[PDB]
Amino acid sequence: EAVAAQKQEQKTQNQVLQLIAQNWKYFNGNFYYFSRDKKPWREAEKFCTSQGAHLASVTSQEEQAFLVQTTSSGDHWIGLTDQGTEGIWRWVDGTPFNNAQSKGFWGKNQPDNWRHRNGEREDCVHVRQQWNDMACGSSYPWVCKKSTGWS
Amino acid sequence: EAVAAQKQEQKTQNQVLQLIAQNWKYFNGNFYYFSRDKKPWREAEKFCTSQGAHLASVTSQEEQAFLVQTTSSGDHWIGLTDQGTEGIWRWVDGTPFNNAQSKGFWGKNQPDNWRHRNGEREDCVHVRQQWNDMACGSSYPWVCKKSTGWS
Amino acid sequence: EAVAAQKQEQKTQNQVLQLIAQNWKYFNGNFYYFSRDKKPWREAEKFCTSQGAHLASVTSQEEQAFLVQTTSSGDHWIGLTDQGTEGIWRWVDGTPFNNAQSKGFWGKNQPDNWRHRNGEREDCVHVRQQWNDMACGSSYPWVCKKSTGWS
Amino acid sequence: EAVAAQKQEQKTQNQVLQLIAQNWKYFNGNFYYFSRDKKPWREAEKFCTSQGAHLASVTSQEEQAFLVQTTSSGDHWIGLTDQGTEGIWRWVDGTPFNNAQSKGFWGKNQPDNWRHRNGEREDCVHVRQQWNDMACGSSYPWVCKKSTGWS
Amino acid sequence: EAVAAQKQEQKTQNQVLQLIAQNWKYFNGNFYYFSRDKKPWREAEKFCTSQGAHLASVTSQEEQAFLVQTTSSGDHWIGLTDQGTEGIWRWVDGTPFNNAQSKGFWGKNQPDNWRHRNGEREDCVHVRQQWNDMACGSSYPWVCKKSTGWS
Amino acid sequence: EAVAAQKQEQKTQNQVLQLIAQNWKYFNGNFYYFSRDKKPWREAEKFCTSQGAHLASVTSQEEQAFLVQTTSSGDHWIGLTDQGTEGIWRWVDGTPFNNAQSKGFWGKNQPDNWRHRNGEREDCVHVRQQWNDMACGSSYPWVCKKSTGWS
Ligand SMILES: [Ca+2]
Ligand SMILES: [Ca+2]
Ligand SMILES: [Ca+2]
Ligand SMILES: [Ca+2]
Ligand SMILES: [Ca+2]
Ligand SMILES: [Ca+2]
Ligand SMILES: [Ca+2]
Ligand SMILES: [Ca+2]
Ligand SMILES: [Ca+2]
Ligand SMILES: [Ca+2]
Ligand SMILES: [Ca+2]
Ligand SMILES: [Ca+2]
Repeated sequence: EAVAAQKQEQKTQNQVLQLIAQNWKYFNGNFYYFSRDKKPWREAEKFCTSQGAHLASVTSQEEQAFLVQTTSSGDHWIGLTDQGTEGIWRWVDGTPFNNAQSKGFWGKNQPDNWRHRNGEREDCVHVRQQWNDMACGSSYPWVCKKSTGWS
Repeated sequence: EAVAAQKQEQKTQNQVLQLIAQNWKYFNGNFYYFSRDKKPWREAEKFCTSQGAHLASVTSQEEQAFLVQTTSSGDHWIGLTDQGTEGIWRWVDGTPFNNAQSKGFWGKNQPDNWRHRNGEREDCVHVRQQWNDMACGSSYPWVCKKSTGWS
Repeated sequence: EAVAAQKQEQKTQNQVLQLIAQNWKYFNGNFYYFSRDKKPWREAEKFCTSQGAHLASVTSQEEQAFLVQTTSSGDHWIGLTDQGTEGIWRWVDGTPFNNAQSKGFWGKNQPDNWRHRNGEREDCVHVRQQWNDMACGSSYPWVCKKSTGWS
Repeated sequence: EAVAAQKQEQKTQNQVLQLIAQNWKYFNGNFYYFSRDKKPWREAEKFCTSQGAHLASVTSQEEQAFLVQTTSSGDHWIGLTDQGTEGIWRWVDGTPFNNAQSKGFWGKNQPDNWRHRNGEREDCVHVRQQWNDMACGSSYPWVCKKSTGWS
Repeated sequence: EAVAAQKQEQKTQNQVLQLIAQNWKYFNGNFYYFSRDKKPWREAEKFCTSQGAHLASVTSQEEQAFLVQTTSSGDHWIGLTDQGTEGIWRWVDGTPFNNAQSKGFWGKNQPDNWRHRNGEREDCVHVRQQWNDMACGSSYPWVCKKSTGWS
Repeated sequence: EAVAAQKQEQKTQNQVLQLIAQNWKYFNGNFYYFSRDKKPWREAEKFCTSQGAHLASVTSQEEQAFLVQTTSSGDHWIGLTDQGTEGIWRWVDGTPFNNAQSKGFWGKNQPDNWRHRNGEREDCVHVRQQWNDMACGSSYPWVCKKSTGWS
């Protein structure tokens, strides 16, 4: 009859306070953080990791709407990249990426892997209203994603 | 021409040095860290998060072997739990499971969800040679897993 | 001018990361791998070959110290055997050997070529603190050795 | 332009490979080596010097935890000693000590400067779980510490 | 009595079948594989290692004849290279080489260390009728060598 | 009684003989070595390490006089460098320095971080009569410093 479940849930109940108290927004199972600073892609991921998150992914399409309409009028990094090999893309969190449906989320003609002035290709993806591969060294803001068993 | 890919690599290169320099061991795409201290399940996860990792998962069975022979004669936390709801288990990183082999790796009669004296059920999993659900407040060592596009 | 090299170096520099990332230890020019599993002598060699190595040899005596103190309290296969002809021993990597120097490394009364209960002689050598010829079918751990032009 | 920094970074990037390839472990700025052999205090220091290091020091307390939990259940020399004059201790690397701190790391009643059977006092410090001054001629293992501008 | 030598021989007897079944040719103690594809020097070596071999060496001169007349009208990598230091050559398998009988095996004016159009020197050796150092990035076929106690 | 302190002192007494026998000069607690050859900054440091020393530092100003008048009419490396980040200087031995101090020891307009012809900045310091940051690849002589509990 000694139910310490109150304490267990209390611990989770507290964890989400720290998140929303730091302006993490909840959406369909995950917590998302839209950054206020702008940093490179690698530097952006080091942040999401420090906060136990990764650069957001897209398991669905309505998820992209949440981002886009939250980042409409804004370029925000995400967790896609084809560094290791120029051909294959892959999410940094672990999600395998359904190349099939991943179409439409790219710009009308994208990815292009454009050659930038400072001798860089494009191996990192950001979002304004559809994805665009970009030079990773460029300092954009970003969005982290975090999973929870909380609803 | 002017290819900073040398600079791009060099950076990833460096990232892996920091890992193995802190005794992260590589195995089939991911890096694993076997802790030297012992802490509760959440405290163990707060650590793996701090290092941009999560408590190891099992996408395969040969993966579990790697753990076992590195954790043989040792109980190590992992990222499984049926906390949110007592029935459903789920990995903390995101990996879906449930046959999904998800079997044989448990003890001969496990999980049992035993009722501990002070004063909790069992909602966290560790490994000695096969999984066992355990009271989360208990301070065991753990194993983190980290993804890379490096091989 | 245009000096790749780096790309060269970069390439060699990467090769050693994969090794130590898989827990290969460096010693006086060579890389050594001390196994975590236990397998027969041939199965141990099939592994060392797959990883571009062979079961360690002894060009020197200080080398044996490195092994012994790394495998102290442990029986580890090595690349010696007199299978082809029961009299002559020979290293599997290619190194020619001199029983002259190879003496002292054997037990006080060794090799013995003992007859085991199963119809095997002893044609394979392992180490605890000094060599002992052993039945090859027996599943001991092992040590591989790998050469490099890296220091 | 023509920037050899790569080459400069490649040089350092190589230096750390040589270290971890020989089982130097990184911790909060420094590299630490936990020996596999056991030797006297001076002989232990002659080694750390040969490898451009000195017998580990303790600028902090979290450092001692790193040592202790890597040497837990193990006696390891360190770079403290009161030879020159029996009263004052001093680190061999150069680090100044004698804080109101530096206490608590000792046994319940330590240092004692015990008189050993082979006419030796105790002028050297080792660690099992807290410091103890010891006869320097005694052959313990040791830990070296090395500094770097690498993180 | 119970003589498992039949099984021991059968295993060796089987090992050579897999080799010649894959077109490994025997010569004076060793097995040699002449590749059907063409790959760089490093890519070529990863193959020979995977197959428990190394890029062929020359312990003798009649060995070179076997290679040359098996590859007459063909450029084949071999296990020589002066990568580590531009001056010293060394075999990748381990064989030390007198570097005094080595003369005669080189082209009439070789090695030259020619500067190629792409920013590479020549640090790898192939054979047409006598050795020539070559740019390692160049995609030639190759020959592996494997040792055995079989005759 | 049986006081092996004679043997203990004799060992230290021997260490200093080896030093001055190799022309190490004593000054206010430390031993200094002024090299007879000239080598790069890194090559110079590898030496001081081999001799259980590091490139000299300056805890005081009267110390600098000893160096300057011992190296007057001579450029000698020291253990300062602003590698890692172009801004911060730091001693290679470990000494934190009186950045508030450390002025006056530099040239009238120094450091300058001049851009050298072979694409190098200046990240290493030598001394003629006052400090000057210099290209590390340049081969100057040097001075090592060594600590002792001997006076
Ligand atoms: Ca790309
Ligand atoms: Ca683009
Ligand atoms: Ca449960
Ligand atoms: Ca249980
Ligand atoms: Ca035998
Ligand atoms: Ca035997
Ligand atoms: Ca004392
Ligand atoms: Ca004592
Ligand atoms: Ca060459
Ligand atoms: Ca040529
Ligand atoms: Ca500088
Ligand atoms: Ca200057």
